[PDB]
Amino acid sequence: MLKIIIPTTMLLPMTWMSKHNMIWINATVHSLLISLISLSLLNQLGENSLNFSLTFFSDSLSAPLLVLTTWLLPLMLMASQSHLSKETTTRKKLYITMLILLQLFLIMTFTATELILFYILFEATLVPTLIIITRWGNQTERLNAGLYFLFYTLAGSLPLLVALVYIQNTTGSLNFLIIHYWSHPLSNSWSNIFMWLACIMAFMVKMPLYGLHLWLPKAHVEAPIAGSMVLAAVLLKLGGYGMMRITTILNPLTNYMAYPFLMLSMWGMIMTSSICLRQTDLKSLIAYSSVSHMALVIVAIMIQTPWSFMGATALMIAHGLTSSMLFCLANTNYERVHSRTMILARGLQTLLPLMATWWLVASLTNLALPPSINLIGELFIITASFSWSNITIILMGMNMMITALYSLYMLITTQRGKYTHHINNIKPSFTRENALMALHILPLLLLTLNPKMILGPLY
Amino acid sequence: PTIRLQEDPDPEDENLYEKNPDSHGYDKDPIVDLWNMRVVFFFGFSIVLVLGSTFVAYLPDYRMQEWARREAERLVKYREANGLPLMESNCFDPNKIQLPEDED
Amino acid sequence: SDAPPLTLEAIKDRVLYVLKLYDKIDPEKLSVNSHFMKDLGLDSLDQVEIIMAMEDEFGFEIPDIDAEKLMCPQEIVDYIADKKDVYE
Amino acid sequence: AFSAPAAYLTHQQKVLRLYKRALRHLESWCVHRDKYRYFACLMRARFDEHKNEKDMVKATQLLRQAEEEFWYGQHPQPYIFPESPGGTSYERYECYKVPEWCLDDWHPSEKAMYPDYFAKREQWKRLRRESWEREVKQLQEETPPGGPRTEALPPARKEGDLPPLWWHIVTRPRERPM
Amino acid sequence: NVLQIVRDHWVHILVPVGFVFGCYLDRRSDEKLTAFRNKSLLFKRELRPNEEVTWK
Amino acid sequence: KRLFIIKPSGFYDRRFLKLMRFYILLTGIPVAIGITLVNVFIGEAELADIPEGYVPEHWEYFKHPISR
Ligand SMILES: CCCCCCCCCCCCCCCCCC(=O)OC[C@H](COP(=O)([O-])OCC(O)COP(=O)([O-])OC[C@@H](COC(=O)CCCCCCCCCCCCCCCCC)OC(=O)CCCCCCCCCCCCCCCCC)OC(=O)CCCCCCCCCCCCCCCCC
Ligand SMILES: CCCCCCCCCCCCCCCCC[C@@H](O)O[C@H](CO[C@H](O)CCCCCCCCCCCCCCC)COP(=O)(O)OCC[N+](C)(C)C
Ligand SMILES: CCCCCCCCCCCCCCCCC[C@@H](O)O[C@H](CO[C@H](O)CCCCCCCCCCCCCCC)COP(=O)(O)OCC[N+](C)(C)C
Ligand SMILES: CCCCCCCCCCCC(=O)SCCNC(=O)CCNC(=O)[C@H](O)C(C)(C)COP(=O)(O)O
Repeated sequence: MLKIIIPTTMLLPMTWMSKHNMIWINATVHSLLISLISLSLLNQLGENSLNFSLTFFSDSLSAPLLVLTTWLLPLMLMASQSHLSKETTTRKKLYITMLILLQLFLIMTFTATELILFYILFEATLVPTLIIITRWGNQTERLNAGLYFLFYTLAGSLPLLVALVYIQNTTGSLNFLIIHYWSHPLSNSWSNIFMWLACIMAFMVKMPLYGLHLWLPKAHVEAPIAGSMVLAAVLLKLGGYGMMRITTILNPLTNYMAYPFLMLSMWGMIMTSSICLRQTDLKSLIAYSSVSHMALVIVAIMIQTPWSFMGATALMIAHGLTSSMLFCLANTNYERVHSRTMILARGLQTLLPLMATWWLVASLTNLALPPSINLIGELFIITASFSWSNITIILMGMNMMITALYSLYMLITTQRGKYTHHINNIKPSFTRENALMALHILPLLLLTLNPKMILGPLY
Repeated sequence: PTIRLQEDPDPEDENLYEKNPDSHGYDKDPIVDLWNMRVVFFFGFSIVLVLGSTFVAYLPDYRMQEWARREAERLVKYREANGLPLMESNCFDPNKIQLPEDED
Repeated sequence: SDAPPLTLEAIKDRVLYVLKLYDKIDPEKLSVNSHFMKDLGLDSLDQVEIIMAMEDEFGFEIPDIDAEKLMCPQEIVDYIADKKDVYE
Repeated sequence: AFSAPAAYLTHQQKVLRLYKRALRHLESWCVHRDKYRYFACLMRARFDEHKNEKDMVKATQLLRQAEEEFWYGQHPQPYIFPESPGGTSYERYECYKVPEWCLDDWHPSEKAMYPDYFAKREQWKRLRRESWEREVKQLQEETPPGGPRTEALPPARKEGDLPPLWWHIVTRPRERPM
Repeated sequence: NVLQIVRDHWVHILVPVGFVFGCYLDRRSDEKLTAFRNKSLLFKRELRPNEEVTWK
Repeated sequence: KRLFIIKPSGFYDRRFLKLMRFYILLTGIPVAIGITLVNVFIGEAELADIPEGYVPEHWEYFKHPISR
């Protein structure tokens, strides 16, 4: 699959050899071309994966994620060139280099056949993200956010490494195919319980799980717009992909080791949906929305059924697109008024009608309106949970109401009412921002047209 | 000095519409701006979006859905014609399965 | 279409019409600039009743803080004109 | 809405407000015109019975009983004028009110239409720009040294002055903008 | 005149050339995993009178 | 009588919508015409049995010409 990896490593020197005023054009054009190339991975089989070599393979679960990453890179490039206009040429090239390196690490992570290689790449993704957050963030909290982003990850991932090597000294292989075929049940002992915890906690903290999520609001609020985009749409799905991969060796311990995490996921989904109802920061509201959706995904992965896995895959794809769109929509208003408070700029539908339409579509998709893929994933997960236990329909149902409320709340706070009188610097929407919104929203409904592409291997 | 340090003042933000009434929001230079818009629109909507959707819509059936339907039709026809049950509770022949000798 | 574009002359005519149907004022003695307490000898209750009659006639409410200040028919006409964006 | 409020309401002001509220709610109770006129005359007599009380304490005590009686006997669903803060059309047209500064961002193709309107707009903007320094100086002169004590603003007194802080009052969007 | 054009827009061939190089390297990787070519029980087949290998 | 109606700048939203429509149609009208022409003049393959001694190519196992 080097036909995708090599063009990114070629994006690197092309950016570093570009003329000072042509970096954005070249980067965007060739990133779009790389996305078009990566579109060919959607042609999957029904029985096994695409085993390209001893190192890399593609599956029906990782191909949509790869397509989403390669599609997200150009969107980040367009969203970044506004607030980086005054930067020097060298620092702009460094920023683009960080973005390209992040894409390369994510591409190699989603296709690694080996669990230690997966760990190495899934840990290497931290350095570009941390550098971006702590160098190009705007306020003084960013430094603290970086620390919160770093150690929260590492404290979860360092035990996993130990567990991984332990497994390789017992079974002799960490290759995913051999691991799947030579799978054996896990007994009920304290050592197996702690091995389960070591294998699970890293991906549960990257989701993030409720109670372990405190890093996410900081990281997604103090980051630049591209950083928030990549953190919310792709980097949160590393936990889901890793859990879906690693759960093949944890049965039947999961059958009873999932209870605390299931309880945390459901109650914290309710809790974060409620938190969204009282939020003075517009970016924090989107961050907590991400927390709630990822709690739903955690439940789906933890109950371990084919319908749950299908719904979880669809929900990850839909959430990535939707949250990236919401972050960009909030960043437009921030760039206009230089403040993140939701009740500062009001009645924006009067001043920006097409932006109000984009806001309406994003909010309608966030609350899982049929037949959007958000709804497909949510409904599949809810049906699987109902099969798991009939009482869950209470909590899930509760969430379905609360989400809608806060979603429309945001819209009604930002677009309706009367405009603030003293704010007179609201210029007409640029073609770049409208194109960004359209390129976010059109793929969502296009995938709604053909939903089996994002339903995962269990389809 | 009653001050703490020597620093530049915070400058006011620049409006791209002042020097370019039709500015597209891409760059301060009108030509580079216009061509950034053109390449974004051509390679995002014309090339990737429409052609990619056409390519995905016409992907060959490697999931073997139609083949599975035809196989099921064959098997249903045969088992209904000869009176055998449509499905068996055992997916493996018991003759190749060796149960343990003693259950007590 | 909708209601015609109310003018200053129409507003003045309507206000004087309403005032000339009040039993406590003499129609001959009443003028556009006649004061309610000074020239006409009314008290505050009569002024409140006059404001309520104007509210009924034009179909919109005048706040008490603003209604306390209108003392002559010209002031009432001016307040109505500024409220309804009438310039001719 | 146009007048600057005071630090407090006087006794006479409170009595007048209670009189108006009682009349309106009684009218809401008495739908027909003749019945309303009858009971409004009765209410007027009831009000002017105690008009000549020299004891302020007893006057405010009578007002207290009046407010209690009004709150007990108020109409639960009083008539509200459609554009009043409780009416069915209170803020119906606020979505059509667009601030004037938005016109500063129109494309030159849009400004190619309506040339004379934009010429008049330029004249108004120039007048505001010339006027601003004087408006600030007048407010500086007329302000007591311990800051303003009310929200009232002075008029223009000089030969060709303009009343200070006039731009956003004069250029209100409209009552029926679109 | 093409000297300035080339020295300005020669960075536009790095990514396509990387794409072709990646395709070639994928083929080179494929040629090293032929230990079971035409040897699986499901696809074992007799060769045609002319062809040499079932797949490349 | 006619008055001036104050609106925000509608030039830029209209321009963006026109540009998006233009590019989408620019690449999609040829695609639709080509799909229609292929469908009309080169129909779908007809299901048939494999003759004895014949080993079909892989793309021969699909029915639509574009998929093939
Ligand atoms: C401006 C946009 C703004 C932004 C918005 C966002 C837009 C985002 C776009 C992004 C890109 C999208 C790309 C997606 C690619 C999808 C293409 C695709 O897969 O094609 C599939 C499909 C083609 O199927 P196929 O698998 O390729 O053909 C297989 C067969 O072999 C073929 O069968 P055949 O052998 O019979 O041949 C049929 C052939 C020829 O058949 C005929 O000619 C016969 C037709 C019947 C007429 C017979 C009587 C009429 C004449 C009588 C009188 C003259 C004759 C006698 C003369 C004397 C006069 C009396 O016609 C065709 O092949 C179908 C037309 C091809 C259309 C392909 C669409 C490509 C879209 C890609 C571009 C996207 C951008 C849009 C640009 C497109 C242009 C605006 O295209 C369709 O859409 C078919 C729909 C038509 C069915 C009827 C509708 C039924 C409605 C029932 C539901 C009712 C509920 C309410 C819902 C209402 C909603 C309508
Ligand atoms: C802030 C959010 C962070 C994320 C939270 C992660 C949640 C981790 C919780 C771990 C889940 C279960 C752990 C152990 C499994 C069973 C727990 C125990 O209560 O069950 C009984 C265990 O019995 C007793 O409880 C003994 C354990 C008591 C000592 C454990 C300390 C618990 C204190 C709680 C502190 C909070 C921990 C989290 C710190 C952050 C079962 O009886 P037993 O059959 O004998 O044990 C089964 C194992 N066998 C088969 C090998 C024998
Ligand atoms: C501005 C105003 C707009 C309003 C006016 C618009 C005018 C009309 C245009 C709207 C079209 C209405 C839609 C009606 C449906 C017709 C299209 C449908 O029939 O095509 C589907 C095909 O849809 C495509 O499969 C879905 C497109 C794929 C989406 C990929 C997006 C592009 C990639 C970009 C990056 C992705 C990022 C996200 C990561 C996953 C059919 O699916 P299928 O049942 O099979 O076809 C069977 C026959 N085949 C197989 C021979 C073809
Ligand atoms: C519908 C159900 C609710 C019914 C509520 C109504 C029932 C209550 C009616 C009885 C309440 C009273 O009279 S309470 C009587 C209060 N007593 C006084 O006010 C004595 C001092 N006089 C003055 O203040 C002024 O003369 C003034 C009277 C304001 C005139 O103002 P003007 O001359 O300068 O216009």
